Amino acid sequence: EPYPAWTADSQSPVSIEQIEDIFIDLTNRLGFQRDSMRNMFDHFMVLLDSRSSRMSPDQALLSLHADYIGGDTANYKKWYFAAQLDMDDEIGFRNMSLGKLSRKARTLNKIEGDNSLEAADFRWKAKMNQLSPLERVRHIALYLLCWGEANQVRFTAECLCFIYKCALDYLDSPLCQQRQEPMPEGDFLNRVITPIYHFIRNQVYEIVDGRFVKRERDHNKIVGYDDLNQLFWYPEGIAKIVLEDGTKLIELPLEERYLRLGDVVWDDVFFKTYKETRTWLHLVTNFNRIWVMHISIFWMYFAYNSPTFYTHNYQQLVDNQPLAAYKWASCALGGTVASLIQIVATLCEWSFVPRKWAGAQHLSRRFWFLCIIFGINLGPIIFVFAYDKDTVYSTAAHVVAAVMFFVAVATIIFFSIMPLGGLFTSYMKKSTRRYVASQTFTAAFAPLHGLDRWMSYLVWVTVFAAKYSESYYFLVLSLRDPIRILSTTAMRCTGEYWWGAVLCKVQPKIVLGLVIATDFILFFLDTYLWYIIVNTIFSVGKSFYLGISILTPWRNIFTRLPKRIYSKILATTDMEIKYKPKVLISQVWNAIIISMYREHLLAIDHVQKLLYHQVPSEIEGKRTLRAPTFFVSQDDNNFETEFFPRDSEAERISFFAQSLSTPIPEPLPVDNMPTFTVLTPHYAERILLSLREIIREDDQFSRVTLLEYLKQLHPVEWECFVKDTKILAAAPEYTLRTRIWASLRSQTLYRTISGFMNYSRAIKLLYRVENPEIVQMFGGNAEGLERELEKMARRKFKFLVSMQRLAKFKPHELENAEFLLRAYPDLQIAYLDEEPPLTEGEEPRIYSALIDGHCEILDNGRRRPKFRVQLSGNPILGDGKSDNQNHALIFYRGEYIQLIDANQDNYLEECLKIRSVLAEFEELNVEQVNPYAPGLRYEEQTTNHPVAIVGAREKLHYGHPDFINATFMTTRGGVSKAQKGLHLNEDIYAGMNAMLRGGRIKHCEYYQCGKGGAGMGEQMLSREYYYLGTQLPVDRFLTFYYAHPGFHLNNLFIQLSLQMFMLTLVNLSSLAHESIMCIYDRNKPKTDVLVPIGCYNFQPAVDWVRRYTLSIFIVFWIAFVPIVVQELIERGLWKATQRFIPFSILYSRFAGSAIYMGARSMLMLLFGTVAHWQAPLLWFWASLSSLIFAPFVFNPHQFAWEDFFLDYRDYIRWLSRGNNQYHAHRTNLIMAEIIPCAIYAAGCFIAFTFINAQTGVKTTDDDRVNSVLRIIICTLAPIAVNLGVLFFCMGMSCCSGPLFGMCCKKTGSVMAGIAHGVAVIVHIAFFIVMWVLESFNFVRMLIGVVTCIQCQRLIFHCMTALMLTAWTQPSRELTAKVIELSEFAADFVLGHVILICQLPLIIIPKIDKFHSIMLFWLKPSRQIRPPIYSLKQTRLRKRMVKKYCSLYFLVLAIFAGCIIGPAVASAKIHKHIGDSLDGVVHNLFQPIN
Repeated sequence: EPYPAWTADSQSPVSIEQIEDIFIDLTNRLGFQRDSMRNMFDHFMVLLDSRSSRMSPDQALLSLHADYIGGDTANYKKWYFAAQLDMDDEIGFRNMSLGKLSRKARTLNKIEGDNSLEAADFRWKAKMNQLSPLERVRHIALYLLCWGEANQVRFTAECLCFIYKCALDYLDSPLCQQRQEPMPEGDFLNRVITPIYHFIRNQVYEIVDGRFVKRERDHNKIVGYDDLNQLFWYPEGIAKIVLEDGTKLIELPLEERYLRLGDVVWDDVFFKTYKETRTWLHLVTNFNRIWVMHISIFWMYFAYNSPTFYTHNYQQLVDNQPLAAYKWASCALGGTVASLIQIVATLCEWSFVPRKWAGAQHLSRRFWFLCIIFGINLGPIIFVFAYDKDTVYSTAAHVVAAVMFFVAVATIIFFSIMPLGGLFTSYMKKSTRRYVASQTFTAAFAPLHGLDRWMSYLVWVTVFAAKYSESYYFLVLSLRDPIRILSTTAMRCTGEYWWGAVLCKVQPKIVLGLVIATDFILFFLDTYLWYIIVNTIFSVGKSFYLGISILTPWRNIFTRLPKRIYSKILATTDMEIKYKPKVLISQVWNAIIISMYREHLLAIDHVQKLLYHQVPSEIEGKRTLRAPTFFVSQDDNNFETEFFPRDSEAERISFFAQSLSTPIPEPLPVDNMPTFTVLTPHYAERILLSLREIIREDDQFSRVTLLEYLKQLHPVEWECFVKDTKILAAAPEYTLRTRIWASLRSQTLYRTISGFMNYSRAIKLLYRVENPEIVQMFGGNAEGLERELEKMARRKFKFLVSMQRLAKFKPHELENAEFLLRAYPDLQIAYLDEEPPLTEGEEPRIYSALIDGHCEILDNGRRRPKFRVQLSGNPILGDGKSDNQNHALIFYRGEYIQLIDANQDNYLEECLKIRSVLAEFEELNVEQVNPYAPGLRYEEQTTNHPVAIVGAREKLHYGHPDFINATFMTTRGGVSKAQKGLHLNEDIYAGMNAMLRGGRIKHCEYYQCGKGGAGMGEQMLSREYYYLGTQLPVDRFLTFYYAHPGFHLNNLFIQLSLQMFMLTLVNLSSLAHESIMCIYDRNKPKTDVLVPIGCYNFQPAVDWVRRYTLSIFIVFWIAFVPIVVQELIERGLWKATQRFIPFSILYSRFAGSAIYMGARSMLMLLFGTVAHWQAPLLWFWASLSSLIFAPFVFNPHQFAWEDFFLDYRDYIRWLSRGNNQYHAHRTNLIMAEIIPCAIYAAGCFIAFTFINAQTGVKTTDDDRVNSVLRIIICTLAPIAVNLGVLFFCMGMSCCSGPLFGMCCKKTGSVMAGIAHGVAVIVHIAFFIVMWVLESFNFVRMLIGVVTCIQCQRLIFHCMTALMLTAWTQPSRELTAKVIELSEFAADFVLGHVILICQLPLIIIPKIDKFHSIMLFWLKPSRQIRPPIYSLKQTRLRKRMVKKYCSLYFLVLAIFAGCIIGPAVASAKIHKHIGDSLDGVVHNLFQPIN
């Protein structure tokens, strides 16, 4: 009998014949497809069989009905309440105030409470209780039949619920029960499903010239897979269903809408329900709690510790004191800024969502309430700070100031704790929606019970307390001193004579905002650092207090393995005692050891040593089975050192033994364990290899060849294989054996199948060991004991493999698949199939078939499919894997599914704990109660939030799935989301959608699965992030944010910090160099004089530079140590130090992406170093150098003279080639690249202007500089001079006369070379011109060239932006050519500078190449892969490399002369230059005296 748990017992309420008749009757009445009815019947029977094993047959049907249709876990009940009784707001109110109602927990009367949902719940429970088993079977069968035929609307669960409700209503009508004509076969599929699929396909594709091609449109106008659900969520969207006549569907009676449903046009119904076109609006709206806290507290601190801002008439020695009202008003202004942040967030949210779909009447009220809060927070402070008190006042300023300060603190706390979506929902209560999103689906979070709630509270309170205290202390003091010093003093300079000397006066005030901004960024970094530290210490403390100490030697664990293994893996307490506890353990351990040795993973001396040593195995069984030297240890722990090593991945097994130490739930008898299935996709992967791959060498001369890899680098593996394979012997049998063995060591599907087919072996072993009756019942009949065990193995385990294509696979991969089916008969394969059309030219019909290793061979050599279900069309509209799993999901069995990849592997060691793993779903050892009892209420229910995902952990509140609840997840839509443009991850989206609807995610600890930035950052902005962010409570929101997006924001903040610091350093060093400074000490009272008269006291700014360097260094260290710790293994770092051309592509990629900023950073750092020396700049030097030169030390094959010269030749040729090659997102990138360049150039220009103000010297008027036009000349004239030569060449080529090129045989190459050469020459010439334009100073030249570079970059970006947004084409050509030649000059200079920097290194290793050997050693520490040289003719190569080396030295000499000549020219020239020049351009050269 196929299902013994239901038909053997006579206590079943119904028999198989009634169920079969019900299925047949439903198929006849509703016109279902005949081939799917049998599949669904088998599915339902397997469901009942699996569920009834641990329960009575009467309870299984009730539990299934509760889980599928009428229970409180079901989705149909949620949809019915939310979309037909209109009680979403009541559910929302119940969810938020569950503590108050639960605190009291430890038929004309129903009309009075009709509006309340408690009466509705009571009525529903009574109606469900009144049923009988036949109607329960009828409901479940109808739902399953409806589900198993819809193919792609299975992704939308609420459409399926609506269809099911309409079908049931029609079926119960007394009109279907009087008809005599059965409906034609396949009517449901076509008439109901096909138009929705047509809508979905036509939304994305388009038919042209007989095929289908994709459309060119933005995502903001397409509708797919979510707008359908959202329309079906609310009762106001169902009223939009329109018939073809213009009427509406809901006007018809309830028992007639199953035909006009097929007559519905879906074009005028669905619409877009969530528009996403931005990046910072989403960020601002989603996380408006972090910024409220941070900005508000920073403003409070900074406004309290800056008394000089509101001080009137400050004096350096008098130090007049203000009143306290001003400080209090400042803090209340901080409260006001928090309120303003909230208003901005709600405006962005209004921009977020569509116009008038269930979320329009809530945001205006919130806007008005926030406006009122802003007004009451702002008004009285405006009064106080507008100073009705300063003239005359009664003693009321202090009290009003204190009142407003406390009101501000209250506002900060309130707006920083409460969620945005649920602020003022307890005040409307009257007519319209009080929420923006559906509270039944989008916001249903499982409450946290027990000690975890308090642990999370404590962790977050500790983090925030420590952060606030430390940041206050440090930043407040270290900025309290510079703030006063820098805001007190002002300079005395001459300046420039087109607008005066205002910039020189206000420079020290300019140097303050940069410091403040840098401190802001440091605030953010500090909070992240404190989070990491506190979480780590809490985790280590919890691990310490758990009660398991790591100081015990593992030999005590090894000798305690017997009792624990017997208790946890083998013995179930409910069996009667028949054997001593010392035999079953021996059996299982010998089985696992011999299975380990079956793969030849160990030597011959250790296999017998590790065994239980049963030499007299066939006498009595007690005199033998004595413990070996491994299970029992000697008196000393580390006493065995002869054969106790078990190296070569035989120990690390020992992981299993270690994992046995953690607590493990009690097991269950094999007869009671539920059935499950294993699912895996396969598209174009590889199966067992052929002879060509296993007999052919690689392209290189024995370098990184897999064949030689497995032949040589198997020191014991290959020897063990050969010593046992050469005793077994065209040779077809030896041919196949080599194919099998070679496949098991490489990446193949056969390896995965062999690894995962251990479940049946483990189950058979457990079944034989556990039950001792059958073995003695047979008593010698091997056939019976193998047949019964095989039947038991087949009952409780299924394997499914999804092959997308098999009709067009391969002439030989088909034979491979046939061999696969022959090797393992139980394996099942699902594939797509096509049947030729029987009508005029139309789209081919598509099917779906399943075959196994038990169908006979057909006429054409194929196999007879068991089930063939017709699909509505081509299923693959996405990425494959998602749709590949979707089209084969209907062939699964059991209660649980395990999702695996195509390259995983499993060991028999980890397949003995499947029952323990499956027990983590908290449904195995649970007593059952009637779910429709009239007594209990919703609050007093323990089954409300089922666990959906259980993934073995090798988290972040959202883990990747390993095991999945089939019943929970398939009823809510798919096992993996399907969308090419929105849902790219099958692991995170599924977890967040499971959490949103009310499921629980767990993580195992004794199970290990077999496994080895911005691009997703901009795509992560979605609707799921919005729903999670605007609705979660504070602790859950914090723990979610600081894991997934907190990391990506922390990575971004550091770069902005570095750029701000570089600008600040440039301005500060200019200020300090230009002006004299003052003597300073440590304990000087503030009231005495400064010993040089007229000095400026500026040391605290330099001390600030020191402090910032220290802070950024420690932040980087704490953020970068874990990667090194993870990466460096080296046998545990020697037990943790005994317990305490290649140039071309890398240059392109890395040089661009990093050096294009590193070069400017290094230039600015060099100027700051050479203008005013400081100590921590030495540490700042060693970072950019490494970040630029890292690829050139990670790359071998760059350490030989001949190799270097060949690389140089390739460098020149590829330089030409790469210059040629490099020669809805446009405007946004244009803006985001234009603005920061303008700000950066403005800062550089201000610094450059100040350094020329010649402060500190006393002169008359008309004695200033005029650099404001020298900068413009030096940045603009090179553009014109580069345009001139290109214009000459282009004009000659456009003339294109009979003579074009007087001396050159070819014109294009020579003219391109001439233009490039003159461009680079004139650029270096104008750099020297800028040097000589001043009085031969170095630092002024440096700042001038930096400013010129920044200005040129800005104008290039602006010109490209203006050009991108019939002379239009030639103008674009000219502009592109100009940009190309500028970038060519820059890249030429950068590459040659890198080459000069590399020059001193090559002479060092010489022929000895000791450095090369060191590089080889370090590479071998990572990965060793070397080849052998080949000797051929070398005369031409030698000549070529000699000539190119001469060219390289010539270029070096030219560079050295160009950089050296100005030095001696300065050393010999006289002081006066351009004294005769006069007028508005007066002293263009810098006046030196």
